[PDB]
Amino acid sequence: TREARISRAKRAFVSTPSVRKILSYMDRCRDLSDLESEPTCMMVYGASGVGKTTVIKKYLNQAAAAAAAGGDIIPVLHIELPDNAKPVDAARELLVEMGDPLALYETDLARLTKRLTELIPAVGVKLIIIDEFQHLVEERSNRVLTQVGNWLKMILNKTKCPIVIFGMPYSKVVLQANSQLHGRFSIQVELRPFSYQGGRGVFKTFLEYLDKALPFEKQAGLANESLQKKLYAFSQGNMRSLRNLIYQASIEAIDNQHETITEEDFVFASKLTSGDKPNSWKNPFEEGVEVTEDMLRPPPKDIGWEDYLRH
Amino acid sequence: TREARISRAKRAFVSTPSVRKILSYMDRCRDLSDLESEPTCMMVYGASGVGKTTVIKKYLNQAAAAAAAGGDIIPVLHIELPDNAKPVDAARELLVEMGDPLALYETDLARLTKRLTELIPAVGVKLIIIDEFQHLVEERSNRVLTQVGNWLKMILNKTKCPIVIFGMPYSKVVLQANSQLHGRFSIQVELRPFSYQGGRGVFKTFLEYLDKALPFEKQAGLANESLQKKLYAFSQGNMRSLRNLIYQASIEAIDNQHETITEEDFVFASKLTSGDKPNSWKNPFEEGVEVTEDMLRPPPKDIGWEDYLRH
Amino acid sequence: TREARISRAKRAFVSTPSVRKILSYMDRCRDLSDLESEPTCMMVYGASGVGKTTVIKKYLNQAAAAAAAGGDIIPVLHIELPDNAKPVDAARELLVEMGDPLALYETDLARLTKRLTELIPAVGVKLIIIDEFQHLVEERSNRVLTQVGNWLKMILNKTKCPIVIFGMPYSKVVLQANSQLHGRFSIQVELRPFSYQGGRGVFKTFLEYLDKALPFEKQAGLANESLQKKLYAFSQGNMRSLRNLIYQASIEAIDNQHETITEEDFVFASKLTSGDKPNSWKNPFEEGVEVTEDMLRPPPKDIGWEDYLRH
Amino acid sequence: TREARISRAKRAFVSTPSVRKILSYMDRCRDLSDLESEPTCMMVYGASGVGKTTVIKKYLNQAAAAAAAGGDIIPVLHIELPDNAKPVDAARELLVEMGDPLALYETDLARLTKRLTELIPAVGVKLIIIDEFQHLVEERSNRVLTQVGNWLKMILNKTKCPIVIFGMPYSKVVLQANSQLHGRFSIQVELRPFSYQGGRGVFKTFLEYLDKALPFEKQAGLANESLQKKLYAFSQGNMRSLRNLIYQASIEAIDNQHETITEEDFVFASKLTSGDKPNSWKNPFEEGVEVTEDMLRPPPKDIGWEDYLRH
Ligand SMILES: Nc1ncnc2c1ncn2[C@@H]1O[C@H](COP(=O)(O)OP(=O)(O)OP(=O)(O)O)[C@@H](O)[C@H]1O
Ligand SMILES: Nc1ncnc2c1ncn2[C@@H]1O[C@H](COP(=O)(O)OP(=O)(O)OP(=O)(O)O)[C@@H](O)[C@H]1O
Ligand SMILES: Nc1ncnc2c1ncn2[C@@H]1O[C@H](COP(=O)(O)OP(=O)(O)OP(=O)(O)O)[C@@H](O)[C@H]1O
Ligand SMILES: Nc1ncnc2c1ncn2[C@@H]1O[C@H](COP(=O)(O)OP(=O)(O)OP(=O)(O)O)[C@@H](O)[C@H]1O
Repeated sequence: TREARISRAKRAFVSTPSVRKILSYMDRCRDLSDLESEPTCMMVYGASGVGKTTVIKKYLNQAAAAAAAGGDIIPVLHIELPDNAKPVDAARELLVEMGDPLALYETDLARLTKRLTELIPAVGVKLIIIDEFQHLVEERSNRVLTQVGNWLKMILNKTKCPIVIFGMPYSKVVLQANSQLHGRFSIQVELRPFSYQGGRGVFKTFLEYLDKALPFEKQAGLANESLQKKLYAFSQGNMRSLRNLIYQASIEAIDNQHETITEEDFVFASKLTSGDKPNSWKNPFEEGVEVTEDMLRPPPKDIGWEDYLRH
Repeated sequence: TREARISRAKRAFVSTPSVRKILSYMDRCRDLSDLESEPTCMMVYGASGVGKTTVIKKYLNQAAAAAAAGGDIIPVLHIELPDNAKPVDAARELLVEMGDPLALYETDLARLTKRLTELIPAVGVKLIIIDEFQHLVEERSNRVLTQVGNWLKMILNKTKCPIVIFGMPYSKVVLQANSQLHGRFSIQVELRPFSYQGGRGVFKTFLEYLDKALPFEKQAGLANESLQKKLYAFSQGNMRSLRNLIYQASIEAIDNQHETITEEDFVFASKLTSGDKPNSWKNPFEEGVEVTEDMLRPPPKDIGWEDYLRH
Repeated sequence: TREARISRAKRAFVSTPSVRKILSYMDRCRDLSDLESEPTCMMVYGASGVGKTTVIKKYLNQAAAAAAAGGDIIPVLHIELPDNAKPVDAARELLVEMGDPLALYETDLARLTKRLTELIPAVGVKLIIIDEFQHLVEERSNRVLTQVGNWLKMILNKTKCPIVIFGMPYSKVVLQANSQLHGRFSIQVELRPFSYQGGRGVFKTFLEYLDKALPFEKQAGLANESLQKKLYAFSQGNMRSLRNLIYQASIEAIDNQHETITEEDFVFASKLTSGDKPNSWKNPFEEGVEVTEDMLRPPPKDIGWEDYLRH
Repeated sequence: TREARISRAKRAFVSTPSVRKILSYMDRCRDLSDLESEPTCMMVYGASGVGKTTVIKKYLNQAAAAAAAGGDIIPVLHIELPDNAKPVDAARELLVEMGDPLALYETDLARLTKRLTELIPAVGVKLIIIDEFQHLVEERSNRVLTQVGNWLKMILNKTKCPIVIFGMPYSKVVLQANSQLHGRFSIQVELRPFSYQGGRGVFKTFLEYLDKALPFEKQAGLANESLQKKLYAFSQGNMRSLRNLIYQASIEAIDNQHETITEEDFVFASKLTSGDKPNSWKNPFEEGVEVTEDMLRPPPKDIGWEDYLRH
């Protein structure tokens, strides 16, 4: 098995230009906010499985590895909002995250704000990052709760720490609720999936950078004339499912004697990870499924919005 | 009576290839998830009485017998979700299950998440398995609650422990609620009942492996030309009712002098366990009921879905 | 009695060349229509009791037995139009027939067309067959309603599924109503009854194939020099009455000790099934009725048209 | 069989100059209407089976293939009016056609006009095309309903989108009902069938372009001195029946060993598709039928008007 090759095949990262555009903007946000005056407050979108958490873990690596190895400073922070977040609920988890506090046996929402606003200059927080903004909409109706939104405006105007919010593409109507939240968050971006399969894409260079990143030491055989056809036939532009199927083929090749990912084990990888796909999506690998041109069609605009049509 | 023969007739297990396919996939999931990076998160389906609980008890036997006899490690865990599960309700029972905690006199849902995420690396949990996913749909309407779903995504992204969910076939629309839950659960399988009676089935080999597994030391007389006809006439493909009727015949044969299951006591076993069957299902054993070809017809696709049509 | 012999005497089928000509044309229509472009849309005629329903049940046997035993595909469909069919009335019964829908508590005729045109590629309908086209003419006048005709053109041009219409010979003036229906239905055939008695007919071979098909294991005595004379004297060319009288003799022979259909029990069969015949038709079997040559005269052209003269 | 040759023999298109005259006029109508001021509103006629639907599918190919592959724009639209169209009935189907709406559970005819007039600039409709205008006349009487006509004038004057109406030649009296509809539709054309067989016709070049379009790789033998005689004897000028008989011969030649359509299999094609023809039409192919000069007579003016004489 040689589990080093397995973990080294799973932990692989390809920097598409949108990702480095993002990380450049967050360093821009980090040492552009001067902690004297009003911050910049970027907002990042992206659908399910487009690489968001990988982006922020890249960011806390390249921004906080040496400063977390040096001492208890914690300049950048990483937060997910729990579902249907009460303002005291999000505030207390954001508080027990940073520092070494006890911090949550009292739930009073004024005095823990006191403790968090005295601690946010005490350890020297350079940036606060929130992962999951779509948790503030109701399940069965599309009312949105902005107790946490006005609380986040309060902690923004209290201490001038920059905030970078990630979230689903349907989570922006929450920002359409509070207009002061809408104006305070100026930079919204678009981390949409891979666009086309027609040729000379960013998809190409991503694919062959992943190919040299793979643990097989000669060639992976991928990013070819017909392979990206069935690859884009399998995953829409969907980064998580593409990488998942690729990893599930790579483990199958390293289970036995195999020199590269080839045409006997990539099929069984299509057999496993075909579960999340819809019924009208077509299964292209086993016996005779040639792929029409309409099925490599680019992803629509409401690609991170199908959590929202039904209600 | 000789109760050893009774318990040894009840506890009998036949490994059909779908079961070993499952258990191979869960060892694949166990030492494929590296506990560094993102897990694999299999999902298992199956209707009522298709052998699910027997599969997981086989699994905790073959995976945790020696490690539970060695010390307090508890690498694999077994959980059922209680009905209409609150997120704190499922979390506290999942917490009192593992370790030796007190764990449930406080119901605060942030600090018990704290305790569970510090304990899930402390004892070294290799796998968490949930039995009953269909308990998250409402009785009278088909609203589904995904407080527990977003909480399970939270505990998935917090600590990278693999999760194997079992459940009813109509319970997958719950996974259709949250698209991030849908994408995070890639491997969905199909544990459907026995398909046909026409000949050269998996049903055959299952039947005669059960026949050699029976406590009668010469031959059970089953898996014959006409016996599987009335067997598939009694149980649809339904593993629980087939095994139940077989056990109820075996006890009747060992109650008195009988050398094998035969044509006087298998009838009284059809007399007892005919209660759960529908009205239009035909009762084939007593006096003259010859079985038409249409009544050995394979089970439909909505065979684990008749909890769902009426509302 | 031995009811196997009774059902095996009733369910007997003789393939005259017009029937196999038909079934060849409907397989021609099935895999000639490519479901990309414009279909072929055969029309079949035939008077009362000429074997139409038996032909289509033969067809769904030989075309859909294995595919209906395999799963829920339903490639070929079987429809009768109810009398004075409203377009929503025919559409809703054609809808509840295929698939497993609820489908008829709403009667809106635009949204059920929506459901039927999304379902006709969803299950993969290869062919739609309609039995009763003569139900679209008014009783007391010969106005014909073509709401259903233009609706059938609409569903024909919407999805390109081939349609095979059966019906009475006077039902073709309905197709003379809409000229686009007239041009879209190109292949009209003629399933007329048996032509003559005079010798070397198709009637001969049909008769002795029925004779070997009968449950009597030596000879039926039929298709002889004088027996087909009184047979064609009884039934005009009328398949239903000929087969009905033959079956009513065969049951009378198997009621008691009889070795073949003979000249004591075939008479009582003429006594029973002489009711539907006209007054000027002559009753030839009992005491002395020798049959003239003019009474074996071939059937006229308006043999499926006597529902139409009076108004 | 080689189904590629079958579909490639069915999908063949010959551009007679009237068709390219039409398509030139609809591009003229598309980018002559400026969407600022009053549109041009062409009207197209033609009898049954003269190639209308093929013309518009050619048009949406050559006008909307790349723009439908690019994104959700849908510049040109394709509509058939259902039979006896209510204004809300035609409006709701024209609405669910374009865009991705729900659109038809409310039938209120003022608010769906609101939605359609805000959506017709939202997606950027360049052209609306209606197939079936003859559905607005009553069956049994020649009253015509112009609720849909005044509604179409309303949507024409509301947003200035050009409209191209196809329809039967007897459907123009509907346009004679509303004089404002009559004046708003200026360009009416004449897509009549093929005129003569006497020599040097457009029929000639059409016939040999179809001959080189056929799947037989040497010569089809057609468009000769005597073959177009019996061809025009079979089909009047009728494009659908001519192409249908030609296709039914081509399949018969490719069923067995045959090198071209010849004089044994073209006859059986005349045997099949002779059903839609009238009684006084003469059947010319089998044994000795030489064709008089009067039977190649040009089609009359009321050739798309025989749906209209009887009432
Ligand atoms: N740049 C990249 N190069 C290689 N693999 C990547 C890259 N980005 C993402 N992936 C893969 O995609 C998978 C999904 O990552 P991630 O969870 O960050 O997406 P996401 O949009 O955050 O999904 P979710 O929002 O549901 O958490 C990861 O397992 C990772 O291996
Ligand atoms: N492989 C097998 N060999 C022999 N017997 C089996 C096998 N699988 C299941 N059974 C029998 O079927 C019965 C039902 O088992 P089980 O409860 O696991 O099914 P289930 O689908 O989990 O039902 P439920 O979901 O309602 O608990 C058991 O009593 C067991 O004896
Ligand atoms: N080929 C055949 N061989 C033997 N019997 C036949 C054959 N065709 C028809 N019959 C007999 O004729 C009887 C009438 O059949 P059927 O109802 O199909 O005729 P039909 O024209 O459809 O009458 P209707 O239109 O009134 O239903 C059947 O009971 C059947 O037994
Ligand atoms: N230019 C052409 N070249 C070759 N074949 C053609 C051409 N035009 C039409 N056809 C053939 O004629 C047949 C009838 O086409 P179409 O339905 O468009 O006529 P139509 O007048 O629209 O009939 P309807 O109005 O009843 O739909 C088609 O199957 C097509 O194959």
